[PDB]
Amino acid sequence: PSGQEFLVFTLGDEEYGIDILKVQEIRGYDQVTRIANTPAFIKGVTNLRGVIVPIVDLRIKFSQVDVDYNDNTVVIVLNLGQRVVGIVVDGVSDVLSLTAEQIRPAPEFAVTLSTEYLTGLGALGDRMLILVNIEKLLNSEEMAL
Amino acid sequence: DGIAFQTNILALNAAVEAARAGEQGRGFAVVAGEVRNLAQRSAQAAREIKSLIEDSVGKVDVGSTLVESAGET
Amino acid sequence: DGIAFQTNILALNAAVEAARAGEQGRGFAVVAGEVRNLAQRSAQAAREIKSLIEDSVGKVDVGSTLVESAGET
Amino acid sequence: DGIAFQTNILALNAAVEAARAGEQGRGFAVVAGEVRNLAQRSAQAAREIKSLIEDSVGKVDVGSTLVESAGET
Amino acid sequence: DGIAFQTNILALNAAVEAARAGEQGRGFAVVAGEVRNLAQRSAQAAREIKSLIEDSVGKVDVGSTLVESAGET
Amino acid sequence: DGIAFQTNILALNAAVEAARAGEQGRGFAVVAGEVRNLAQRSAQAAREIKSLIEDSVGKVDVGSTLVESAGET
Amino acid sequence: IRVAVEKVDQLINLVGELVITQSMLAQRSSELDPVNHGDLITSMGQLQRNARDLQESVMSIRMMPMEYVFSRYPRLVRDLAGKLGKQVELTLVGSSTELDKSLIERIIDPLTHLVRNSLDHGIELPEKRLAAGKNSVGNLILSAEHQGGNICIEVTDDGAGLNRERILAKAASQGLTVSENMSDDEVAMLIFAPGFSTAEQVTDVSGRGVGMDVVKRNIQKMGGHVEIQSKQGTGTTIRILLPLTLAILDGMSVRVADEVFILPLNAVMESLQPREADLHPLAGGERVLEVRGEYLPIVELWKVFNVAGAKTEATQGIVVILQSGGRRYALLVDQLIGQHQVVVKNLESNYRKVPGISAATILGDGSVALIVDVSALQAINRE
Amino acid sequence: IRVAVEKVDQLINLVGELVITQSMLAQRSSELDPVNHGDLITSMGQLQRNARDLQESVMSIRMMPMEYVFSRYPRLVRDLAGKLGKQVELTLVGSSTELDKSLIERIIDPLTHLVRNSLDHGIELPEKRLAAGKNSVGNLILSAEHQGGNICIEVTDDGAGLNRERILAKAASQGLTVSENMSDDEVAMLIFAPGFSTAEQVTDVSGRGVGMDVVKRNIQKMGGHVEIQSKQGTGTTIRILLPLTLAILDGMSVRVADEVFILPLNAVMESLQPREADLHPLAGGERVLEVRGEYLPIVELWKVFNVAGAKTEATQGIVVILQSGGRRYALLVDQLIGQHQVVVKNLESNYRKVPGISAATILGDGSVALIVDVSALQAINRE
Repeated sequence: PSGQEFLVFTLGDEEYGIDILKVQEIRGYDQVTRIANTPAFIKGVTNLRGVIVPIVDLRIKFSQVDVDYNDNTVVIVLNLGQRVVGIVVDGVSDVLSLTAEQIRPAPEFAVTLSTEYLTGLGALGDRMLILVNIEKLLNSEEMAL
Repeated sequence: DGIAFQTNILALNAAVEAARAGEQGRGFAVVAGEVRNLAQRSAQAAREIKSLIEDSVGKVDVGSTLVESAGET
Repeated sequence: DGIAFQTNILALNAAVEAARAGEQGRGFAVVAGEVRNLAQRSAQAAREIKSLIEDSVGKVDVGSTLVESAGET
Repeated sequence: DGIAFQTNILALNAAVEAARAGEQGRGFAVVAGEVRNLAQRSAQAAREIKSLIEDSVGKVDVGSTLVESAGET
Repeated sequence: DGIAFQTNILALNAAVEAARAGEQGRGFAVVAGEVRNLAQRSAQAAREIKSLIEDSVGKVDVGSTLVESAGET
Repeated sequence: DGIAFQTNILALNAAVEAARAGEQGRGFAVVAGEVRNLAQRSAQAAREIKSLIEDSVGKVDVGSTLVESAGET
Repeated sequence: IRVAVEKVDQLINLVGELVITQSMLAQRSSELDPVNHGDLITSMGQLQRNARDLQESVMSIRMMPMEYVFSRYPRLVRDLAGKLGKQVELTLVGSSTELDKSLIERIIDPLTHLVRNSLDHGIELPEKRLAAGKNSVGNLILSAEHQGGNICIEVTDDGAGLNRERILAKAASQGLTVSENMSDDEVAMLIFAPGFSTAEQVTDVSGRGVGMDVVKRNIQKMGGHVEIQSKQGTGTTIRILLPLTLAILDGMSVRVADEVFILPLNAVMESLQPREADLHPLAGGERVLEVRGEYLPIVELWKVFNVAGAKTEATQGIVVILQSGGRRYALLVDQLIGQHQVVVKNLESNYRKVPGISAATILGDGSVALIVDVSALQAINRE
Repeated sequence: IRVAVEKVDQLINLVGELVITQSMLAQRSSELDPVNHGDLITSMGQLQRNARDLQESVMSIRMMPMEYVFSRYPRLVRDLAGKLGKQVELTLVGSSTELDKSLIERIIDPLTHLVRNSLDHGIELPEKRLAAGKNSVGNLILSAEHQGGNICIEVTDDGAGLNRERILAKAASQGLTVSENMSDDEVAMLIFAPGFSTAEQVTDVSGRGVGMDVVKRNIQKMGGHVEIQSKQGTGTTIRILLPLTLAILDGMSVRVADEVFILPLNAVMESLQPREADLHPLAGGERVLEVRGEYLPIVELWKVFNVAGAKTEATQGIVVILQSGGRRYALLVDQLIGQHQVVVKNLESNYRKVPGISAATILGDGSVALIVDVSALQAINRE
């Protein structure tokens, strides 16, 4: 198959990647506007150049113990259809082209977690980056209740 | 060093914009490669200045004991 | 200062490619401007370092005169 | 200063030709705009040098008066 | 000197744009040639004024050398 | 300061009543706006008096120290 | 010249963005503070003056005859009257009047409901009318009139009107408040109440929905005003008044701590500073405020919306009186920022099941202010 | 939705006032000098960016099909061809192309004149065509295409084309310039000349007038470009290019003293700094400038418009080469401000007998700049 390009980033002292085409902007994390009684995944909203963007907690979703504005300093702004949303992360590394051959199965035993959500591990020089299906994850997790 | 870091992060964003532009982005991508190279080089030059500052301040620390000796002799 | 000037030349080349790429080059022009601003910031910072170095050198010459005066007392 | 003024006018003429070439003149237009900026900067640089020469000539007049006073001393 | 060198680089870009416009770039080539000629002339003038400053500063050093030599006699 | 705050809230209540009475509320709305201004002036003037009181009782501390000093001198 | 609807709606969105951009420029200009204040104020005032004239021209372009709405009514009225066993004649006044194309699309659903209410409940049977002593044929009047930068659209029948004693008896039977202390205006407000205007059949919510609450909400989402005037045996007059606007709502802006809330200005009765004497801790553990010898429940804004208050239990805030149908309650806030007209922004996916807030708006440099549903907030209080 | 034309023309007038108000704000902001330059430039750039999108949207709203113009041509062409003894068939390309309603109302008179020129002078008699060895039936092609922010409208025939030798012989007979030194471009420019394109019958001036000067002026008052490409025996192609804009003219802005003049950009050939050697005082008392070995009359701007100069007879200004038909002349000015696109303002009652200025525009804080008529200015010089 044709090569696939990923934006590579850090969360919980581990390395992850997502689809390049769905990424709009990469910006520094600054204080989020809170709304009461919201599901734990949603931090709140922020304003980017006049536009209100939802901000979501990737750290709680992946069961990571990192602290809000202390240990996470970057927001990656993602667009799916008419929905724009920022994922909170430690930082961004580089853009990486991966062939399908160098994508290894995810180690996780939970069925749709290790297939539909986790695409696999990208192997570069025996270093692994966790490839995440952000489109499936946002469409499923936010609408499950 | 912060400006050099900001330049590298801007270059990373610029590379994605060049990729989106496709055929039209090809020359801009080559320029972005040099921007990455200069961002690294600027940081290296700044580090060479830090090494000279450390050596110079080391001379001030050596000089301070000599100045105290000059005060006594 | 040379690296900042070279970075300004990279910004000029990016601006020429942005102009030739038209509508698809609209983002390239913003990057070329921002890179030029980062170069301007680097150059201005370098001039302030040069001024502080020149003042520091003058203090070193005065310190040399003071120890010479002490040496003759 | 006179050369800078010729360059400044040449940039205006170049811009009209670039405008006539339209979409295919856009890269040439960037060069004309930058040259127009440089010509204006060059005139200011010439004025500052002329001001420094005027101060220097005044200092020589003071220096001449001082050496005559040294002759009377 | 940096403005003259930058103008020379701009002349190369103009010459390339004239080449990239081919048979419709002949008027661009005339402008590129004039800017290139102006850059050569400004660079020569910059060397002459800098050399004249070096000779003039040399005369100040010769004059100060005479004054100290008179002082220590 | 309290009466000024009450005047400010009463002006806000008056603005709602003016909005309710529509074309008959237009003159009353101007009156409410000026009453809102008078509340701001009253509060501002009260704070300027607080600043004067804070200086004045500090002058009494200084005066008390000077009078005490006059006693022991 | 004839154009697509989407293009002229996009022009409205763009001139909305221009107004937002102008506010952003004003906020930056105020922070920057330019030296020549009169020159700045004159320049900004000229820009604002041009912007208002430009908006008026865009709205003037969007004008379309009321005839497009009115023309469809005589066939609908005659067949519907025949279905319900009535004899009715229809009078249409002001068909030549002008209003926005989006208003023309949005007005048909509530106007049709009002027309059905006149042909059903309002206008009696022809024998029944003859027995009363009036003409056997009913009179239904739909009138449209230009009013002060708004259009006023009036539905009037010669019916039996709204029986006030029956409404009061239903209110008394449910124990809503004392019938003697209900005004004619409060009785008119009760008509639009969510629990008092219920449809017989249960079905999923719609803009084409049944009931007076749906009518009130449809008018609110045109930024309009609506009122009901009625006399027993004379008939009912309902007036709908529509500005030239987007989804903009007239509100009262309030804070508790730094948290910003918007109270709809049609649901605000009055506002006041409460004294310690008039604050009554009546039995059940729910505080009461006395206003004019009337006992109203008093609710703290931070507590009911589940947000962090500023640590003050001392009596020094401002209390705003709100009405849900015929029932008044008092809502206590730290500060009032006053009356404002605010563009209404969707809550979208995150807030799917939130009940007390129907919308949001954006203030200053990106601050979020939450638009309260007054009857839902009363429902949260009794939860 | 369908709307009045005057309202959408008013929206154009108002957004023109917005651009003027933005320019006034920019001039005052530049004088004021806010401390945070990047924040100011960003804010002003965002306002400008919104203003361009808003203008583009307003222009997109004003779009109507070219079918409204084109659909009237086949009856007109067939009857007109019949009157002139021709056999001609009409091809219409790009009827579904889109352009402004005011362009539609202003293109018909020059387009009709071009169509008459093809059916009269361009396409020969059917026997004459058969004798030439080409189809007896003429081909007339009207084509419209969308080109880079403009619409390009092209009138092409399979006629006899324009006879260059005959045009040169007429120019030589009047003594306009040497025939050898006239380029094909200069010959094409000569077609639109006011004294070379004259009507047979004398009557009062009109927008519906006869002659190529009227055609060029009608296009100029839409802000458009127009060119003529022609080959002897093949036919003539005339292209009219109309931009997405108001009554705006592309100009070159110049000063003599502080007096501001605008030279139409299409009539500017080139501009240069004269040297003393190339300035020749030839007999008759009229100065000549040599450009590329060609002698051109040189005229001082302050003298010919009767204004006070800056007291300078020394050579140090800039000379602009202007062409009237096939004749070039050189116009000497103190300074160039450069190429500018300027809104065209009416002179009105005061200046109704003024011959060399056709319009004015307003610059900065109320400065007046005068729009030169190049052919009229040549006529003033020879008065």
